[PDB]
Amino acid sequence: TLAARIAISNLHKQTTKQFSKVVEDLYRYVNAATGKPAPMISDDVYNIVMENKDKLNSAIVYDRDFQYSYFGFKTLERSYLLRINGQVAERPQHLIMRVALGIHGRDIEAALETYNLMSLKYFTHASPTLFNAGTPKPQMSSCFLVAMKEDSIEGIYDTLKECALISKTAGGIGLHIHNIRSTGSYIAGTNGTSNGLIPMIRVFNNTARYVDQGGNKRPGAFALYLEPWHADIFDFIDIRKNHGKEEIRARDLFPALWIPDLFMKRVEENGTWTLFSPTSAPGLSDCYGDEFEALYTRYEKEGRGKTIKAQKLWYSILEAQTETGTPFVVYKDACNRKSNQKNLGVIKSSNLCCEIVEYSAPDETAVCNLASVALPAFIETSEDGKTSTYNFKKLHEIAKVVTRNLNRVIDRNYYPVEEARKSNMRHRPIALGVQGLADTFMLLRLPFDSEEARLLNIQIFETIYHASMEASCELAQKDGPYETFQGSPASQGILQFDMWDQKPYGMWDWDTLRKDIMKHGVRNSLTMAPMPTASTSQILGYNECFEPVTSNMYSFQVVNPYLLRDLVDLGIWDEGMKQYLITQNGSIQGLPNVPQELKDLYKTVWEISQKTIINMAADRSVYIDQSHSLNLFLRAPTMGKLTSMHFYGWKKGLKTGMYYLRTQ
Amino acid sequence: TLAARIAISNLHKQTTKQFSKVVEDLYRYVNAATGKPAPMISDDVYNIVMENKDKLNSAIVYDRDFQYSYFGFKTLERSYLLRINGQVAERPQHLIMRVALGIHGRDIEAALETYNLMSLKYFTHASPTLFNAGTPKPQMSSCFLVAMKEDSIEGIYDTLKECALISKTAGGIGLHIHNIRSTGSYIAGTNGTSNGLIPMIRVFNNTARYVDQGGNKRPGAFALYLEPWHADIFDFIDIRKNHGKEEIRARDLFPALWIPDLFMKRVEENGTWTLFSPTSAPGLSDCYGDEFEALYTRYEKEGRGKTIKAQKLWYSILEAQTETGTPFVVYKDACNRKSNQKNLGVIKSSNLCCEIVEYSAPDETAVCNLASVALPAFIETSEDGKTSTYNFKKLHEIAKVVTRNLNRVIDRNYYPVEEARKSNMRHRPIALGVQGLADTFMLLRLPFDSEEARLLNIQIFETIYHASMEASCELAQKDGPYETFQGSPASQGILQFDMWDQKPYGMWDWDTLRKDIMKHGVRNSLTMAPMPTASTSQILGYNECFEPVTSNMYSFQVVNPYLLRDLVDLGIWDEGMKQYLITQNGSIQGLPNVPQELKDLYKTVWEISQKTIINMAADRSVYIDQSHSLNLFLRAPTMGKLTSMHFYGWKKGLKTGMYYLRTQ
Ligand SMILES: Nc1nc2c(ncn2[C@H]2C[C@H](O)[C@@H](COP(=O)(O)OP(=O)(O)OP(=O)(O)O)O2)c(=O)[nH]1
Ligand SMILES: Nc1nc2c(ncn2[C@H]2C[C@H](O)[C@@H](COP(=O)(O)OP(=O)(O)OP(=O)(O)O)O2)c(=O)[nH]1
Ligand SMILES: Nc1ncnc2c1ncn2[C@@H]1O[C@H](COP(=O)(O)OP(=O)(O)O)[C@@H](O)[C@H]1O
Ligand SMILES: Nc1ncnc2c1ncn2[C@@H]1O[C@H](COP(=O)(O)OP(=O)(O)O)[C@@H](O)[C@H]1O
Ligand SMILES: [Mg+2]
Ligand SMILES: [Mg+2]
Repeated sequence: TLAARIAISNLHKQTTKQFSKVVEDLYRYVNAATGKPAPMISDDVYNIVMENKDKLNSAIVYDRDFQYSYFGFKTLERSYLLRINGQVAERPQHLIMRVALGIHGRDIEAALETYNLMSLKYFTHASPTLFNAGTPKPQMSSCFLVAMKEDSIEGIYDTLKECALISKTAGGIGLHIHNIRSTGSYIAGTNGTSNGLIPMIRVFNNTARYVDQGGNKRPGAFALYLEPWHADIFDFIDIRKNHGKEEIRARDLFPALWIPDLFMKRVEENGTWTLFSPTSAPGLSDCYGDEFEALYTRYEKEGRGKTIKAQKLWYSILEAQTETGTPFVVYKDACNRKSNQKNLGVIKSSNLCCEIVEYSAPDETAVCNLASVALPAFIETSEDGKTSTYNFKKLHEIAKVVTRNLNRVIDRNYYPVEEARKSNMRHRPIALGVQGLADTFMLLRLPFDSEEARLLNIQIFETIYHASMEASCELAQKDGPYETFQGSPASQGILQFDMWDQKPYGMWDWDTLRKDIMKHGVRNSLTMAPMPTASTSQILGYNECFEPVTSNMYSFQVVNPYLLRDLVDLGIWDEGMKQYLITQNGSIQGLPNVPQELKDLYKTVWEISQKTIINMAADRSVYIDQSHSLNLFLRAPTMGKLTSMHFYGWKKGLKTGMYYLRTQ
Repeated sequence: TLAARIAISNLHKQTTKQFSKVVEDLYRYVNAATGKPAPMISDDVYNIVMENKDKLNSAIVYDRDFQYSYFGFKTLERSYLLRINGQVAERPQHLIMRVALGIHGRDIEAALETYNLMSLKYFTHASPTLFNAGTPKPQMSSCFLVAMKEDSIEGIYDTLKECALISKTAGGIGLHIHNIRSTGSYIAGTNGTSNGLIPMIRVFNNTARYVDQGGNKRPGAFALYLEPWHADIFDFIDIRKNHGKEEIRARDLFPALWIPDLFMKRVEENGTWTLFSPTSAPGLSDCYGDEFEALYTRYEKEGRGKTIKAQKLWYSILEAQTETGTPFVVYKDACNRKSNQKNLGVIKSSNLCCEIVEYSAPDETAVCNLASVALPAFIETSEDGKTSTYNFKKLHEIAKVVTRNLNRVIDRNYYPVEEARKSNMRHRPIALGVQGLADTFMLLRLPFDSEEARLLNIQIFETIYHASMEASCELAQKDGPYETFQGSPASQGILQFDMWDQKPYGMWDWDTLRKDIMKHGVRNSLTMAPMPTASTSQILGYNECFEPVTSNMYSFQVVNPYLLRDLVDLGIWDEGMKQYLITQNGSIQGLPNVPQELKDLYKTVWEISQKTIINMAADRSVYIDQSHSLNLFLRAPTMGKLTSMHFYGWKKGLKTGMYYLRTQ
């Protein structure tokens, strides 16, 4: 609370003020232990700063360093602000201006615009952008989707190298492994027999541990995608389990299910399910929908697999989720049917956090560059005091700024492997997200589950998607559409909500936009992918992404500042209320002297129906090009409860049915 | 004992007799589980057999299947004889003839010669030759020496792939890792910090576990070589330790020390030793001898490393050996100074079993193809009964046959990776070994430590080396010398014993041989590398390689048949003697009623001075081109005992100071 106007002030005392001078320092840096020149700013950005020192220097408002809260600034200090010899060299304002120049380069007016908006907290860029923008090999991308190159030792080891090379320069991996022959399958070259996915997973697991994002930075982070017909699927879903059989676990990796609809139909019908090695039943992962169902059903009748009860796999899935939070669940058919990248081929995975849905092949590794809008920044006390409104015009404007930022990032990015460069330059996807939906609903006096909250949510996502496609259409008018625009749904006038067979809310003129996209193209294949903001929401001091709060009281004790405000205002905030928060996980339901309106506004995620979560997720999904990282939260978790959650999500047409399952 | 004329007879009953028909069966084989045609004989050998059926068929003596003892035949049955559907398809005679044709091809007379000699047990070929000769991709090599390609994620992962590809098709790896920067070392590309050798070792460890020699055959087997100046050396030598700190161990790998003389001098002088990351002190592994000492000493004075007490490392080395049997010890300077491959560059490792000393680089992976001579087969009861002599003329003849076999193997071999093919075709090294030295000494009534045993040992190795270079000189007269002959010691008339500055024993005419080699060349850079024969001595029913017996009684109970013979002959073999063998680890020292001559002849390895072992090892070493796998055996192991063993070996000029240390 006070710690901000203390710990920040101490940083000011221990850091140089003048931006161009912190830049000189970073640039002229020499690694003392080896005597090697180790510039922390690229030649390009250094020269830009030198040729514009007065302007950039004078544009910076250091007062804005106090926009950051205690843990927010401590997050920046620990991992974001550049360091010289373990001592922090940058102030937050300097980080921001460095990022702004790293994205925009010689376009100083665009950089100044981005500096102001970010320092004023209208939006931020994902962690690797904050870390690396304007440094010598700026790897600003967060996401890589990697295709297992071939069912062969050569292809497995080439993929492993690729993952190592990507993991070296920060970034999470989603890796699909559907094509790897399962246990017991014949090996012709040596007349041997395969031990299947696990011993292969363990190699990748060790690589994730080894290659810690650049040398003592962060352990490698890989999600693995598998379709539930793969014969190794029972051991795959348990890769994170805590209990014995150590040689069969891979605890540093995350399992994710790439679920076809057929699996869900067989589960609800109480039918059979057939497990195949991909060698016995080829092509299953390279088709989807009815075409998949026809092929699967044929392979099944031809006796090419091993049949079991579907609900046997289901119960095992549900068990692993209860225990480990994993595996994730992403619906293959929804992803494929409702993707603007469908003209590229069949999409075979999502990513580490289940928000990216992009096409990947042995020669093309999908990449994404992310940023999130701070939704609370667009609340304005109305033209009379007392009432608060939402500035949708400003949000539209900011999302357009951010779209343009993320395009610049594509072009200014350093790619770890050639497969990433090829993919990104061809299709140019981007990922806009949000943070502080919860804060926004609170500030505006809208309970998460209210009809008003439901409407705001819809109109916020409509405007972000509309803004991003409008900006992307603008860029295509200047620079041409992305290489692979023609043949795409968008080229035919088919936008995300159309693929859900829905009319848009209509806060914006979609027909003019469609006419414009059909005529001129768009510069980006995809624009929307709301992400966890697990670090960046911490920096800006908002609740992560689009989830309700998990607790009105975290840990240093910190109480929901909107709730705190209310309590003192009602003359009820005392010691007796603080006690009923430290033990009560931070809940205010049932509490003696508390207005009903506060109980409705400050429900914990554990007190909101997951049916409401799914509904609002399905609502916003119609304006998400890609997917979003939907955690599900269950207090008293049972199979029938879990089951209804998955099936409700599935029948809503969600792409990401579940990220983590959070429990207790 | 009787089990042979039982279990073999049952095999006869369950297998087809006619060779060409077992061949047809193997060739026409279809993998039932996939319906894939899976021929177990190459087109080439199949056609050779078909065009020569009467001759090959009729050459085979199936009575010779009874040359194999109980565990000997069980070893063949379990892992060597080809199988159709888990049922054994080959008889031992068929395996032999297949091998003979796999090596010799269209030269039927050479194949028949090899069939007779092998079936009569004059020699055998290493396991992968027995497994793969005459199959479709015959990978007949046992040894690969792999260079870590570069101190970079790219080079580390390329090396890992290479090891995977080699491990796929059977064969042990020696991998040198001297060039990998140690813990804490700077990483420029990401401004990070290295975690050193261990987390990298763990990746290779997992690969060894994964890639089990062709799919459920044998776990991968890698030795890692490191020079003791590397800064990670304390954790490296403990990679096999049993106790806690699991993330720091690599239990499926074998550590080996590549020791420069300087280390040994500093240890005995009670001096200092400096640990370097190879980045701070480049080139140490790419020189040896005085040149190394000059460079090392300069880097040391320039303050480029971390100094400790040498005997601190020494005591740690000695500790790990006591506990784990490892690390192995191979002297870099001896290897390099006394190698015919010295014109190639500096040799940076030995191999899995410490017998191969061959040059390797990022583009050249050294390979070796091995065979062993059964030394007991050359004992002849002299021209009067009663006295036994040794047929050195026959040994010379057989070693010439074997030399020619191993050359053919070079040319007929399937290479797993291109680096192996390049190396082997350029330099063509080969490795002859021996088995049943112990049996030979017993049969002839020579105790292992006697002056007579000492002399036989010398003259046996002189004749094998002489024979092999004579045969290799012959091949160079037909086919030209190996590509890299010129510049080599041998090209200058310098043979192994010369590099020890010694005169040969002189049982053979070395001057005529030298004149011939200098004039015509030799076809092979190296010819001698006596190996463990850990499996193949089991097949032939002899004691492994050149070691004394470990026990006059193994496990089924089996007593030293030469000792048993003696006891019954002296009318002392009874129950009271069998009891003093089941408990006494199989020793006959001190025993009440046993002649002194038997006590001297049937000493266990645990009862022979390791000074005698080292002496006889140093004696034969003068006729070994490469090195040999010298296990050391210590009953009551202490630091001062271990220390004298290492230093005695070192001062003798041994290359392989120690393979395993065997203890208790
Ligand atoms: N555990 C284990 N798996 C192996 C081994 N060798 C190959 N595999 C696995 C990796 C792949 O999933 C699959 C096929 O491997 P490769 O394509 O490298 O085998 P190859 O071409 O010799 O035979 P193929 O025609 O593919 O059946 O088998 C091995 O030695 N051990
Ligand atoms: N633990 C860990 N080690 C790494 C990582 N990245 C590289 N290394 C190790 C592997 C090599 O021994 C050494 C150098 O690696 P690279 O050559 O791939 O690094 P780079 O070229 O970016 O920097 P450099 O010029 O070599 O210092 O550092 C990492 O992310 N984590
Ligand atoms: N530990 C991690 N290591 C590497 N990448 C990560 C990690 N956590 C998340 N990511 C990447 O960042 C993306 C968005 O995650 P998010 O939690 O919004 O990150 P941040 O807020 O730190 O930018 C994910 O899709 C994932 O690819
Ligand atoms: N478990 C193993 N896996 C792979 N290769 C091995 C293994 N054991 C030994 N080798 C290889 O065989 C060579 C000689 O070993 P040896 O014990 O004589 O084998 P064999 O008698 O089975 O032919 C060694 O130098 C090594 O490279
Ligand atoms: Mg293959
Ligand atoms: Mg490098």
